[PDB]
Amino acid sequence: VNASPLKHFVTAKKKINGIFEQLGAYIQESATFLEDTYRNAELDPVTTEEQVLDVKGYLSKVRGISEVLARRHMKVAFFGRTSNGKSTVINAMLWDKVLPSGIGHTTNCFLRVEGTDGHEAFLLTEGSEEKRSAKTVNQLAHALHQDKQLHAGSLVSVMWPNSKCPLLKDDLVLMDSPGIDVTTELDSWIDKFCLDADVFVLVANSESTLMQTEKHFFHKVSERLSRPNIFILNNRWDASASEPEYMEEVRRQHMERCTSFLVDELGVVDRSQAGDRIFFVSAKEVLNARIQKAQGMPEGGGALAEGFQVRMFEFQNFERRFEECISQSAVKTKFEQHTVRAKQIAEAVRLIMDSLHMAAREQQVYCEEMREERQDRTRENLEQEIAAMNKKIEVLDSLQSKAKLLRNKAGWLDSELNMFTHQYLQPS
Ligand SMILES: Nc1nc2c(ncn2[C@@H]2O[C@H](COP(=O)(O)OP(=O)(O)O)[C@@H](O)[C@H]2O)c(=O)[nH]1
Repeated sequence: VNASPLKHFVTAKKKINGIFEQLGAYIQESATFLEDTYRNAELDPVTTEEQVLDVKGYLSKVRGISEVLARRHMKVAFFGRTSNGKSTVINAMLWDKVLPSGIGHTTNCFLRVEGTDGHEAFLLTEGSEEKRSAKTVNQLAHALHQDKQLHAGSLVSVMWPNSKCPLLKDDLVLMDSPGIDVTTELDSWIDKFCLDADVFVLVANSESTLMQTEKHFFHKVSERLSRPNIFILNNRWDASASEPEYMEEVRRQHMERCTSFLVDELGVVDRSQAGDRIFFVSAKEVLNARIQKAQGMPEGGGALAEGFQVRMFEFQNFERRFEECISQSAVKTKFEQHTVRAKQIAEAVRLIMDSLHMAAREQQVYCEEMREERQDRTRENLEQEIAAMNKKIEVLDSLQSKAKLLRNKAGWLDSELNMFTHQYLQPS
């Protein structure tokens, strides 16, 4: 978790999935015990049909939740005016040209990059549900054009091999968006694609300023989400090297504008945190440097202007703050409610087990007093009637002991869930 913060999410996901398997086993064991106890015709009922059916229903519910928990992931979504550099930023983070991001190109739809354990990339168009190959980035871009049905509300998933990008292997999904100016029905974008985003990145043009259409979208994000994690990349900052008489003053103005936006307008970060959310970068520099590095050549070959390493460190600082943020936030956001659910379900089963225990114990006490009163009713058959009473007392004592043991197992699950909560669900 010190090496790559995203392993925090990977490890949390493994742990809570494993707890849910143990919970399923426990509920299964309990259901079998209840069902056998309900069927016992040698005793007055110590359980009800409602308890049997409730516990079976909890098993069904827990197996459904396991299916959801297995698919949970971190999601970062990128927004900004066309040609600010969104696709280049994504490609830079993935160390490769995954999404089309060249000159003369515009992406008209949402693109969603997700890892696959497969050996080849491929495309999945949502809604239409067809699968196409994407062995090169020109082949992908060819596929987005020949699909005339794609519009600003469409989404195509790019399933990219895991072995290439640790980000993707560690359960991160990256979402690219059409230019922010393409529509004003931006409510639709948030409904469809953003409510499960753990981090939002505004990729702005550092050559100009934050556009009002860009800020307006993040006003709406703040309306829909509680303290959303918002980063601002002032991209294309290599251009500033061309205007050195302005660069430091322009940086100061941009920084104050962006800080005012996040702190005083949205109120989603404090002023002392703003330096960890706003960065001045050249995504094209980073991408080309990493492509060179990946192929075994100096990273300096990616430089577009004087000051390459300064801008590179700024992008690496962004990535570090990003991974620290998304891993901690997504673990809490994506697992807290199922953790609470698992505690409620375990408690309901514990309650049922304790009720069986009490009912058996009470019936056992009744038999023990019946046994002691036999001596006043029977002398010749006293020992046989006592021995028959003893058999029923032993069956009830066995039920009470087993029920008590299963009740106690619920406490083991609740303690595992509390330790998960302590390690992974504390607020920041
Ligand atoms: N000089 C410079 N060019 C960039 C930078 N980032 C992207 N570009 C170029 O700007 C054009 C648009 O970039 P792209 O990532 O496709 O923009 P998008 O529409 O926001 O996704 C492409 O030709 C990129 O290579 C940058 O930091 N500096």
